[PDB]
Amino acid sequence: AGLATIDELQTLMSTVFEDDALEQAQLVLDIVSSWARVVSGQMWPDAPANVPDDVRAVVLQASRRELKNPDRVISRQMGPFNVQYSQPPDGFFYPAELAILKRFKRSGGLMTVSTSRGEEGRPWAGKTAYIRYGDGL
Amino acid sequence: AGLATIDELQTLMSTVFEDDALEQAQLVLDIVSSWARVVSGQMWPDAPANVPDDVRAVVLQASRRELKNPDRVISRQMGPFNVQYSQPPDGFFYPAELAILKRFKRSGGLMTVSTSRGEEGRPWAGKTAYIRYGDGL
Amino acid sequence: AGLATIDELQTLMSTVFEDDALEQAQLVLDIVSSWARVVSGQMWPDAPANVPDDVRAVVLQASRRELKNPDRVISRQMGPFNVQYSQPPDGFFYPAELAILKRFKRSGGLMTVSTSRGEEGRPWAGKTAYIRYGDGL
Amino acid sequence: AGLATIDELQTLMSTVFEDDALEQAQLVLDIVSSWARVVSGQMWPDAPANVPDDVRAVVLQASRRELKNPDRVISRQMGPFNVQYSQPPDGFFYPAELAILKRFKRSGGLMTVSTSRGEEGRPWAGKTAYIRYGDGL
Amino acid sequence: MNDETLTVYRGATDNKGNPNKQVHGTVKGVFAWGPGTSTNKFGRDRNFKGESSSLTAELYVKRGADLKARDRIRRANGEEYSVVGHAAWDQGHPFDGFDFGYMVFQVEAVN
Amino acid sequence: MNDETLTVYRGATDNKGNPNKQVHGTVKGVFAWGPGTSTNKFGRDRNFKGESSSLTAELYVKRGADLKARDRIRRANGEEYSVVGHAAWDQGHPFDGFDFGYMVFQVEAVN
Amino acid sequence: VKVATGIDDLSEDATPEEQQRAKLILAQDDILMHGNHEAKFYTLPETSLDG
Amino acid sequence: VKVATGIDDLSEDATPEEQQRAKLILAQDDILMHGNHEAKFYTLPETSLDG
Repeated sequence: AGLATIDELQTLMSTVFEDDALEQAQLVLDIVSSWARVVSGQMWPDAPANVPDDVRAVVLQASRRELKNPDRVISRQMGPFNVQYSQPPDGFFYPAELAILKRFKRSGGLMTVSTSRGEEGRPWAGKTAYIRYGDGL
Repeated sequence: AGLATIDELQTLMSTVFEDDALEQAQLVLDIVSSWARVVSGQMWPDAPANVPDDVRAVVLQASRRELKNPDRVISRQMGPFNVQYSQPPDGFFYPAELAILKRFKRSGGLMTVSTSRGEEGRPWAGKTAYIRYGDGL
Repeated sequence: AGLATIDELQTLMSTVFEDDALEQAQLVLDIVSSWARVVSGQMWPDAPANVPDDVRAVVLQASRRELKNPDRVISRQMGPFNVQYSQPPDGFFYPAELAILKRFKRSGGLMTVSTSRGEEGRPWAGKTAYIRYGDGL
Repeated sequence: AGLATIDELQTLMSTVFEDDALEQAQLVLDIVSSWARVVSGQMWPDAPANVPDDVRAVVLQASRRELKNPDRVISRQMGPFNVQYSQPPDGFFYPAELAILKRFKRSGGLMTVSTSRGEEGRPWAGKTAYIRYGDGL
Repeated sequence: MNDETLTVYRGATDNKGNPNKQVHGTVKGVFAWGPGTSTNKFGRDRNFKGESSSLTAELYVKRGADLKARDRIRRANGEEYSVVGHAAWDQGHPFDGFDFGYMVFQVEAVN
Repeated sequence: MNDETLTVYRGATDNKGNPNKQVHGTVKGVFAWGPGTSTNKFGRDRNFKGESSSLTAELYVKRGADLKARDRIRRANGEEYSVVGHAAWDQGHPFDGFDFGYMVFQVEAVN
Repeated sequence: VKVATGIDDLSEDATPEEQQRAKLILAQDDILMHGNHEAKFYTLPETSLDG
Repeated sequence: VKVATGIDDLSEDATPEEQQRAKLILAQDDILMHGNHEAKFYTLPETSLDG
């Protein structure tokens, strides 16, 4: 249940995955979708149906990065050919993509943990030794 | 529903997209439009009609960057030919382009989250034990 | 509605734009004009008529930079020919050009956002229970 | 009891482990699973059944990194072929992958250690010399 | 990319030596006049009663293109070249399998 | 690695000069068309009534492979090469004894 | 005035109307936290009122 | 207000309802700790109330 269909990935990469290249791409899409679900905190039940457009964009970009550069190289040389890549993301998403995914969290990402001193608390204490004198209503 | 038409992108890039290049360019334009909608916070109903000119400019620039350099290289060499690119943007837009998009948010980007102490609040307390003595108006 | 005419750009670049290059140059001029309008905050109604000279200069320089170096390279080498460019501007304008465009903003760029505590305010309160005794003037 | 099956690793790597390459891959997967179990603090009883998707993704990525680059090289040059890998992770997981694994800890990773002054404590002291005078209930 | 359209002439020399070359079609490739920051030098036979020069260059073309050895190519400039040898670096990266997408053809100027 | 399957032909030329070459098996090796950022140039005899070209390249193969000198190799592309000389750098690092795991063969194009 | 910088912006999904103010609970026991290590929390001083 | 920055976010596994507030015990003897060395713990000052 990937957040983006394999057809969108094929259109973005201008390729057609065939034979074993299709299962690898599907697994990469599922991995990126799981990472996006964990980071954003929104477990989309219908993964391809109600997924937002920007979430699909982030998932597609991360999947393309993982498929084209799985080993995260910085340079490649083969004879007269050469290519130098930028610094890869720490995980799957660049900080801008992480900010896009994290937009579903409320209060601007501020989370609070409630602390306790270990004491249970008995608000009814003091009122226990109470005897009813009167009519009774 | 891209924020800029494919014809504007073709004019800017001085090219014509045919067959698979057209669908890839349209997908890239839609992705950039979704990112711009998220960043600016404005969901334009009619994407090509009432989109502002600067938003179209930012979307076109980001789409051209994504189409010409999808893998985000810094340098590539092939025989006697060599080119070195500047540092790619963190996501899709450079900080100036992010500032242009963020111009639709009011108060200069200042946002406030209201906090609560968890207490419900009963302003009517103390007034409950009230008996009406008099004529009654 | 560009801030600078295409003839001025042709004179500055010492070139003549033909088909598939006149349209691209016009689009670049319009894009830079929209960016300048957004940055300066002055929507010039008659774009080529009453535009200031320095605004035209900024637009022309930015358009020339965009047309000659659209992909923002740092270096380019082909055989025995090499060229090394300076660091490109963050968006379209260098900080001096941004300062020139911002000269139309008042108070040296200082802006104040008025805040409120959420209370409506009833100045007429207290004067409501007022009965007029006397002649009445 | 690896957290991810060898079939998922084969699909991700688009290979088929045979003979000795299968036992090495299984050992690497088990090692990465032990690292993940220790870091996350969750000892999954059924390793492939109830393991979360993101944990599977992290384990698969770490196993692929360990199998493809066991000796953690930065560069490698054989004749006209060269490659330059980015900085390897400190252990098995990058900081983002460590954050993903640490999501199962509560209170945002904050842990408190209770201290003592070495004194035992006798709350019953003072009440020891107590003689019951009265009816006795 | 910039590229350059060329006119390919594919044929097979029979047993008697008659060149049967006909227009196979077109191909787009990037000419390289040197292996780096220099240019290849034109050579002369010095025993030919003429002014013909010989040059060897390179043609970077996309992998899987419709160009082969012994396939004459004519540019729009009128220059004619003969593709000598097979394609070079028509392979993935040995360490990864990365496809740079281009293979270099050695071309000898024949005009 | 990416590698490439090749068909080896091992045999011994007898005293009368009759080549006796038969399919010995297969070997996987990486073809290098140059020692670095350049390509080896094809050459011609100029005295042969034909269009045959000469080329020398390298074949990086794992140490201990089933390949020797005077052992013709044919690729799946139909190209045939003759392995000339022994393997090079089939030795551990002098300082440490480290094994890079690969030895380079010199191959001359025979087609 | 409690001030937060470097927090994850673009949140609340294009902040709507119809309440939507979850009113983050900040009591005496709560510890305010943010994942980003570049985020800064501080307060702006207030006027004395004695003058 | 006790403030923590640089802590491990994404925790509590998509923070649910039905209690789930373990209410981390922070008494006088407890020492609050975090594994990350980039984490910062500090407090925001409070109003004087004398004015």
